[PDB]
Amino acid sequence: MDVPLMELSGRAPVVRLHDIEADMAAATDAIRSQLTGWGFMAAEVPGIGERVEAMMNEFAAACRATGPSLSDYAYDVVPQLAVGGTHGFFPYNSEIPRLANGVPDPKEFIHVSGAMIGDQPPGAGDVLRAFPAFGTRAAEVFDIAFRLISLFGEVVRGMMPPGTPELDLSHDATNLRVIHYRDVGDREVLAHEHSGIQMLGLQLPPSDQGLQYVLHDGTWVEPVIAGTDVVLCNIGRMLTSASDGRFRPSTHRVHTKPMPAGYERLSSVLFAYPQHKARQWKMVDGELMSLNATWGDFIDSR
Ligand SMILES: [Cl-]
Ligand SMILES: [Fe+2]
Repeated sequence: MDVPLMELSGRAPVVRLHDIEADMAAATDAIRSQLTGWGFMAAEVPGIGERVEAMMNEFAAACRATGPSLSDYAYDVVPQLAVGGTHGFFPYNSEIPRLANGVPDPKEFIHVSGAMIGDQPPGAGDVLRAFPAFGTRAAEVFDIAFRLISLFGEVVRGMMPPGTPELDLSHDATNLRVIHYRDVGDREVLAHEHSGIQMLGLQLPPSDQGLQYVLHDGTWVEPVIAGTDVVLCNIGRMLTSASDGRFRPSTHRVHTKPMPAGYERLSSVLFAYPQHKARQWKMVDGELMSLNATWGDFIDSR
């Protein structure tokens, strides 16, 4: 094939959730080598695959439900933070599609923010009350993902100059995206090459192969992650900026093969953000430069 498989199961460092700090400390030298060698990071987290599979299966069931209805919790009827991104359900619109950088987006998806988990603003939690099986599992997977991604952030911070501050990822600003690809038709590409705007992304094991990453030399590879306990950690463009371009964004894409009549591909990813209101910073010429612009301004800039 043009794109080789990249085996990680039995190869990436093992990080037990009941043991996450000690195991991330032990894994740190290997994870640094991944970021340097590949441009993205990986850990095997025993048991995470079945927790994520269960959560995504409840999301799929919530997408098919005829009362309550996930469409009743579309982002345009969900209370939104005054300062923040948009949480709630993003329906697939077959007449005027949502565009991902100009390209129709073949999915319906939900953003479960740390704010939403806490019912912030009041009523944002309504979807988690309407679909409690999903809601409990989404909060479970959000929390596991936020603990893992926070410790990947410490690995990256550790590689940067002394004086690099804590990334200070914001629980409430951080979003778990849960995806149900649909209306795929003859598409081979579900998502063209891109990176996340935010600090870090944590790719949880998807239902199907097809997520691909580019290596430093421009070689595209396909991590073996479907059905696994492997998580991938992505550099987002806020950290590329904070690092003065040392760590490029972990550019990736999603391809697929033909699958049965409306076979349900599912995927979930944690997007970790700092506080929108907080000032930017960058490590420039070996030490911290404080910026006037905020992390919110960074997002608005694009
Ligand atoms: Cl992304
Ligand atoms: Fe992505």
